[PDB]
Amino acid sequence: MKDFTTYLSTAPVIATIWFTFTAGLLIEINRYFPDPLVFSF
Amino acid sequence: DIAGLTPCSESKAYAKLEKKELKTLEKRLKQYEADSAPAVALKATMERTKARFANYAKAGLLCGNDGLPHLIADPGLALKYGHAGEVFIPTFGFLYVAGYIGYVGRQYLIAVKGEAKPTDKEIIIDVPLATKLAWQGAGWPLAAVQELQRGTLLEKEENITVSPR
Amino acid sequence: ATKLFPKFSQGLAQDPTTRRIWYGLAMAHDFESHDGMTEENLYQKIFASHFGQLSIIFLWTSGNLFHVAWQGNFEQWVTDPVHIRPIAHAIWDPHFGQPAVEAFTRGGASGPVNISTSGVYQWWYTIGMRTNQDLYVGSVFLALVSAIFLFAGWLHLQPNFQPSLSWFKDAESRLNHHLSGLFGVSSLAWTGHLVHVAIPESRGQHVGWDNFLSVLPHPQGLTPFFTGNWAAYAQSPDTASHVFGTAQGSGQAILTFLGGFHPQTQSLWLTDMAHHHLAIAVIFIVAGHMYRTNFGIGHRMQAILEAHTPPSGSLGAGHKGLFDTVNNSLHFQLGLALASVGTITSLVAQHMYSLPPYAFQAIDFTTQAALYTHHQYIAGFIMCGAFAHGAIFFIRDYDPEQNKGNVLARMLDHKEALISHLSWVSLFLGFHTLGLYVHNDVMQAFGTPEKQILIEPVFAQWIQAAHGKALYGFDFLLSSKTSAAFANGQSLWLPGWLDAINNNQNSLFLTIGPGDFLVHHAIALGLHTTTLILVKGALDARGSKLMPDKKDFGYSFPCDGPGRGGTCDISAYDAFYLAVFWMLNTIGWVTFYWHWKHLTLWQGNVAQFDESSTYLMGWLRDYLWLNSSQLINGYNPFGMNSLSVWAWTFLFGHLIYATGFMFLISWRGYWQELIETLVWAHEKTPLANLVYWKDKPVALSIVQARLVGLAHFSVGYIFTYAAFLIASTSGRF
Amino acid sequence: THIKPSAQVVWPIVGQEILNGDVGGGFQGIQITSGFFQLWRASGITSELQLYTTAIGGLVMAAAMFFAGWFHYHKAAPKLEWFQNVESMLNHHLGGLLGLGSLAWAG
Amino acid sequence: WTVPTLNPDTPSPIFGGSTGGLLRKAQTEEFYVITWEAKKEQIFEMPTGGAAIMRQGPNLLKFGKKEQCLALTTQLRNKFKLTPCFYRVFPDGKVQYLHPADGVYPEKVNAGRVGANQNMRRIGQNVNPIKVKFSGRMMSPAE
Amino acid sequence: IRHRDAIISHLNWVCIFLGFHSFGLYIHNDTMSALGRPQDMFSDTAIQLQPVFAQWIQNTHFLAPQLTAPNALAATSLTWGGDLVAVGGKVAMMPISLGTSDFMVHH
Amino acid sequence: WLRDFLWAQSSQVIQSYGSALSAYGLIFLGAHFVWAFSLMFLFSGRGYWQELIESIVWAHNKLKVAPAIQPRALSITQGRAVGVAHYLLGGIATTWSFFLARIISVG
Ligand code: CLA
Ligand code: CLA
Ligand code: CLA
Ligand code: CLA
Ligand code: CLA
Ligand code: CLA
Ligand SMILES: CC1=C(/C=C/C(C)=C/C=C/C(C)=C/C=C/C=C(C)/C=C/C=C(C)/C=C/C2=C(C)CCCC2(C)C)C(C)(C)CCC1
Ligand SMILES: CC1=C(/C=C/C(C)=C/C=C/C(C)=C/C=C/C=C(C)/C=C/C=C(C)/C=C/C2=C(C)CCCC2(C)C)C(C)(C)CCC1
Ligand SMILES: CC1=C(C/C=C(\C)CCC[C@H](C)CCC[C@H](C)CCCC(C)C)C(=O)c2ccccc2C1=O
Repeated sequence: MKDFTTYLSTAPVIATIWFTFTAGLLIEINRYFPDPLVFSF
Repeated sequence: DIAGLTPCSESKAYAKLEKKELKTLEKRLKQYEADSAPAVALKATMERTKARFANYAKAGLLCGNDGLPHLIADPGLALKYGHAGEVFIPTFGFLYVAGYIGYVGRQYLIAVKGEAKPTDKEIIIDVPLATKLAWQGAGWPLAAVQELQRGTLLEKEENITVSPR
Repeated sequence: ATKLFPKFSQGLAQDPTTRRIWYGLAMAHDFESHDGMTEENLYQKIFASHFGQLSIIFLWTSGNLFHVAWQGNFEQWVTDPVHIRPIAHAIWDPHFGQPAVEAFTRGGASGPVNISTSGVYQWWYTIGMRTNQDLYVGSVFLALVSAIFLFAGWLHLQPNFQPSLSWFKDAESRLNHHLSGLFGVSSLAWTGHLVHVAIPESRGQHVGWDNFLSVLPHPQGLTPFFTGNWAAYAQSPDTASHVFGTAQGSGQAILTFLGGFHPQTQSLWLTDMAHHHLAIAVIFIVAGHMYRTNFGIGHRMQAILEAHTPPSGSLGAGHKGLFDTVNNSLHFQLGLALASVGTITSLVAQHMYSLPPYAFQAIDFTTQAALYTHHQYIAGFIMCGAFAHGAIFFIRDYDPEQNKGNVLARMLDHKEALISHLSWVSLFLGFHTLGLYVHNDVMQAFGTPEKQILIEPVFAQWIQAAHGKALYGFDFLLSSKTSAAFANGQSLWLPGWLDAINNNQNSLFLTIGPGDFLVHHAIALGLHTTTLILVKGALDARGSKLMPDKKDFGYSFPCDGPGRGGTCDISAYDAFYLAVFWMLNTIGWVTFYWHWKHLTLWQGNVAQFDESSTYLMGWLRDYLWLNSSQLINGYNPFGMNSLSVWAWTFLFGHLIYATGFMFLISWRGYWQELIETLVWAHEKTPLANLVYWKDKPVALSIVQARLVGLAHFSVGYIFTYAAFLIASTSGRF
Repeated sequence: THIKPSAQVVWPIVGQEILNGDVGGGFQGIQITSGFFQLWRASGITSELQLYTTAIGGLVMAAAMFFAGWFHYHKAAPKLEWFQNVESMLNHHLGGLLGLGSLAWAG
Repeated sequence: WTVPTLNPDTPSPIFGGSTGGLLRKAQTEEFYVITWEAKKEQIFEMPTGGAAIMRQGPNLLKFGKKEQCLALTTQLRNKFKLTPCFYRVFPDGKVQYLHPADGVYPEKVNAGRVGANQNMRRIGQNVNPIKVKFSGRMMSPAE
Repeated sequence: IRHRDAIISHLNWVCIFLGFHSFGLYIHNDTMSALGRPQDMFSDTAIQLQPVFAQWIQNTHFLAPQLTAPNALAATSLTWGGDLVAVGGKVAMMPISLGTSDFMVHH
Repeated sequence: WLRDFLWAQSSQVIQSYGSALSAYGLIFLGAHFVWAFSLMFLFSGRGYWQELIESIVWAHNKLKVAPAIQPRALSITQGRAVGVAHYLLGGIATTWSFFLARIISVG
């Protein structure tokens, strides 16, 4: 499955995975630390 | 007392806005039974609202006549009156991450410039190389300063230019 | 075959199509592209065209005066200016129905009239005009002046009065005379008018040509002037109880530095403006004695320019060879002039609303709005033209050999840096302004407005507090009652200035907040992107990587074909055409901001702007939608009112705008084939092939398409916003 | 006649649980405009279990369609003369796709 | 090789007529005639829109534009490998041989055509427009 | 393809004619209403452009169960005419009346 | 049409902030934005954007971040396609939000 993992390394798939990751990280940060208007913690 | 802005802990419009939002939420809550799924949701929303207001008033935020928190962008006013976490601290917090992204992408470009087909290493990402550089880009400010002082961050006049220079 | 109309072009006269007519209409004043054009004949035709422009300007002013005198209510408006509306001119439209004859009967008129949003009533009342005969005589005089300038334009085209090429290239003498006489002595004469006519007429005393040699402007006539006792001209100023146009609380002074506003008119003091123009006259008269003329003294601009070469070679050759470049290029001069004129037009707009110079201005809200929007759109167009002609200079007039290493060549040398940094500023400002506005919109949508990004504009607020606004508590320079800047002005303008700037019912340094922050950064994005487009069209004008020989193709040209990836909108003219959209959007943001801030100020509801300008649904809901109600109800199935014309003009501008979309999106090649089909149809239609065209029908050229689409776009933009502005301000006030 | 059809619930993450509106039926969600409730009532559904099993059948049929694409390209792909049987294609798409389909729905 | 005179007794392809043919321009200023010899009766596309049958032997065709004639020329040369030549005809009756002006097609050389509009400099060696300013007519530095 | 010029010329002409006699009617009415002349508009009161063909078709389909579809108990739609169907106090469907505005917008 | 339809019936989509219909106001504004953004691609041409892109590529070459896949402006055809796609999306989504926010409230 060298070719399949080459496909997963393509720009659109890697972009989808990375932005799902970034968006999920931000979403979980905003779930556990809701409404962060200022850096106070 | 920076620009006629009162603290949100002392402003009455801020408390008015809090009770207004809570009144909206409880007027929605009156329609459902004691512990419904909507009732649970609205009680959680009310708790989040009260917590948000308490946490903004606790953070020393300044409020206007509308009772809304106003941020202080100026360093010197933010650092004199304890408003550095509004715009000043998150400024460097952002710049760290943005230089992180830029430095990592730069290092990836420079690393794949050496290959025979550098273009196919840009539509098909070298994921191990990219992850190595993403991990070691945490020290991007120091590495960028040291690459700036060697004269190797910039290219010389090998960049291309139009005929009238 | 060969036609006659484009006399200035044999290539257009030989063009058998309709393109000949259009291009002869649009190449008429590009004198340099005329067939058989000499530089001297060029300058002479320019001189004559300038005389013609002056004649047209003075005729237009004469017509304004004449119609205000004949069909206006100026003699009644001077009686009750706060309550009476100014008439612009009468309406004679046979298409009017009786309801419209009734609805446009305003201002105490006898029939249908137009209400003046021009401000000329306040202006002429401030400068001493009180009767309709004054305006009549002024109109006659300005028509005579127009005829005189027309005759001068004819005369200086005659053989023994055609000036030489060097006479136009005499910069030192022109500058001396235009600073000393045109700027300075003109301001001295205006001071004379204010001292002799306007100020006495504001004190109730009639001074006219019949008696102005028999009345003294000051009880101590010219003794304080020739003795140096100049403060005697400021002894008894007008009181705070003074009612304009009367002797009650008159005052005897003619040159003051009171500062601030006349309390009854909420306008500048006439004695302050007299002293202003006197000081400015002296300064300009001594400035116009700087450059060298036939009398052996003074400067040569070439020496000044060639001497200003920094050591360290930081500017290279500096300004060496720049006198020749500026003096030999009319497009360089024109770009400098348009830049300065547009900047000072924006200055006029920004200062006439904050420091209203005219009596009972700032209470005529429609007039204020119209004047600001007018002068700001004029300034935006002029400032786009500045860079347009800078690009035309770089293409037509710039010699890279005669500008070897000077600042001007040093510009083109690092033009990519300039353009990329303007790109960065535009990109940053757009990203972050739009992001904060969208964040605040989403927060107001989710019912949580306390989560908005409301950045307090503490820098502009600090500036305001430095001018004496005590609302913020900075206590820095003039808000600090212990500073030397504050102490040294107390015998001077500062009492009035600080009573005027701390009054939150005028527009002198309005209170600002986060909405002002966001919209000022939108304004900055607009300025930076407009000048990005314009600078990039001016610096890539002589060539690029895509088209390195672009200078050989001229300023305007359609394209370079679909090769090399595609070269649509490649020329500098296309960069100007793209920058006019962004300019219109910039000035639209500016005037939206102005009009909403002032509509909430005039309604006593500044909280509306302060609470709704942080997100764009507040702009759409509380400014565009809320103020459109009276406008769009100008005519309805239940009748019409005087806002009917503005409703019609609203829809008119929308239509023109959308029609421009036709020329901007749809391009030539669809229309040429359509026109070929129509040609076939006409040639094959019986009873109609008897009639045939003399110019072959063709679709509009690509450049002409862009011009016509941009013209429809801008005209619709302008008419739509003028209709909306007048109807939303005149509907309430 | 009183309950607003809603078939999309929003997660309470960034304050967007305000979109979960009071549509009725002791429910909070997005009032849909698709007409699926009326279509399901016309089909005689009257239960969420039937909708769930229709969803499972739809996923099975989607797997079938993707398998059929893979099969008719990679394993047994029709020749050109098979596609050019427009007479038989029309006969089957009128009688079978639309005729038998309308007959089955009538049933 | 010498200039061939247009034989007007040449037949025309079988065409049922169109609306893309000649207009008043042919009657007023000029139109164009293209001739070719076909080996067999073949259906070709008209540049005016439509399908015509070129006759076995010589074929004459009228057009109101030179681009139409050269489009048909390239079609006949690339899809049929024929050798057409076209003329410019005026309502006066004057015929001007146009396309293989030398007899050979211009993509090949014939050793005897003189070069025109050949600047012997590089395209980046043109002077600035400030040097050709006030040349009478409005001009490009390429002249 | 051989008479495309005629096709497109007549289509262009009908497009221009329709644009005029459709949108210029709206412009005429806007101008008249702004001028204070509602009696000069193309309205159902002043200058009626009644869609009589569509009105006739409406009346014909409404009266179909009486003459031309006697085994149908009612018309296909209530938009042809008749009484309204009210469900939950709200109108499900009711006769749609065509007038001058409908003429103008259909054109 | 401007007053009694567009301006009047917009009172439900612009006043939807703080409601379950606030997403419709948000998409109203965003569709307006996308529509106007289409006009950068429709009113403009490739030759300006290639020169701007090369002046930006200068800044990327200066800092050694010039990509190997050379940045080009969108083709003329692609510029037009992007423009019309954003135009259709913005206009249709604007009408979508307006319609739904209006008719969920009033109906
Ligand atoms: C550019 C304009 C702009 C700006 C400045 C902001 C700023 C903000 N928005 Mg707004 N927003 C914008 C545009 C913008 N937004 C737009 C366009 C939209 C519409 C799509 C929204 C919609 C929106 C909503 C709906 C909400 C916000 C919220 C917020 C806040 C986010 C706080 C947060 O997530 O803490 C995150 C805190 C961090 C510290 C994260 C930093 C990132 C990383 C984790 C730091 C690195 C740590 C470490 C080194 C990592 C190690 C490696 C790792 C892999 C382990 C903040 C005030 C939220 C809020 O509460 O506002 C008050 C919120 O609910 N925004
Ligand atoms: C004292 C001598 C004198 C005077 C009065 C003038 C005056 C003039 N010259 Mg001449 N000129 C002179 C000497 C002089 N020149 C000499 C010696 C030379 C040869 C060396 C020339 C060569 C020359 C050329 C070649 C041309 C002129 C032109 C002009 C005109 C400029 C356009 C104009 O009217 O705008 C004047 C505008 C202003 C004074 C306003 C600007 C000032 C302020 C800052 C604006 C903002 C405040 C504003 C005034 C407030 C208004 C409020 C309210 C009234 C609306 C002007 C009539 C041009 C022209 O039009 O030809 C007819 C032209 O092409 N001149
Ligand atoms: C002092 C001011 C000034 C002067 C002297 C000039 C002079 C010149 N300009 Mg510059 N220009 C100016 C201001 C000025 N311009 C400004 C303010 C702009 C920005 C808007 C420009 C933008 C500009 C460009 C982009 C170009 C020029 C060009 C030219 C040259 C010829 C223009 C021509 O043929 O006119 C013919 C002009 C027209 C036929 C007018 C077109 C119609 C306009 C859009 C107005 C239409 C109004 C409409 C009727 C209103 C209807 C309303 C109604 C329905 C109610 C000439 C040297 C051209 C040049 O030099 O080419 C190399 C050129 O390409 N100028
Ligand atoms: C609303 C309409 C609109 C918008 C948004 C823009 C936006 C822009 N124009 Mg302008 N332009 C417009 C209309 C518009 N234009 C029109 C009508 C014309 C006439 C043809 C022009 C002509 C023009 C020229 C000639 C130039 C620009 C430039 C720019 C850029 C300026 C930098 C900036 O603000 O960056 C901020 C960016 C934005 C505001 C747009 C991006 C929006 C968000 C932030 C991005 C992400 C959204 C989202 C996540 C995407 C999801 C995608 C997918 C998942 C569905 C920017 C892309 C300049 C340029 O490109 O140089 C820098 C330039 O030189 N424009
Ligand atoms: C794992 C199973 C599998 C494998 C290994 C292959 C392998 C191959 N197929 Mg086959 N194929 C399969 C399943 C498979 N196929 C199925 C299930 C179908 C039916 C649809 C087809 C139909 C098919 C056709 C018709 C063709 C191929 C072709 C190919 C070749 C290259 C295809 C390519 O570049 O893929 C990479 C492509 C993709 C990953 C795109 C997948 C797109 C999916 C189907 C739709 C997803 C849409 C998505 C929901 C939209 C979201 C929008 C977003 C904004 C949210 C290769 C031999 C092509 C060829 O030339 O073969 C020689 C060819 O013409 N295949
Ligand atoms: C409001 C904007 C607007 C307007 C008015 C038009 C108008 C027109 N378009 Mg254009 N178009 C536009 C936007 C617009 N378009 C846009 C944005 C696009 C997308 C790129 C197009 C794309 C496009 C294409 C692709 C085509 C058209 C076509 C047409 C024509 C069809 C209608 C017609 O002739 O009826 C008559 C004219 C009108 C309805 C226009 C309004 C005129 C009213 C009645 C007022 C009459 C004034 C009266 C004579 C008084 C004169 C005053 C005097 C002082 C001069 C017409 C010229 C088609 C065409 O030309 O073929 C027929 C065509 O093929 N357009
Ligand atoms: C392209 C080109 C051109 C054009 C250009 C342009 C158009 C430009 C513009 C420009 C501009 C438009 C500019 C502006 C500027 C501004 C400024 C520079 C300002 C300054 C200011 C200051 C300095 C201030 C000071 C002060 C203050 C701050 C306040 C108070 C008072 C005082 C004084 C203290 C030309 C022709 C040249 C040629 C070349 C090319
Ligand atoms: C909704 C849906 C679904 C489901 C569906 C279904 C369930 C369907 C069914 C269907 C069916 C269930 C069908 C059936 C059919 C049947 C038929 C079509 C029959 C026919 C018959 C006939 C035609 C007959 C004939 C005859 C007669 C009459 C008598 C005797 C003789 C003969 C036989 C000839 C799913 C899950 C997919 C998902 C998606 C959606
Ligand atoms: C704006 C514009 C451009 C410039 C638009 C650019 C070239 C396209 C930008 C698309 C995206 C932003 C680039 C994609 C880069 C990566 C794929 C994104 C991955 C990383 C992101 C997180 C940044 C044209 O090229 C053009 C051409 C012809 C007519 C009109 C126009 C036109 O209006």
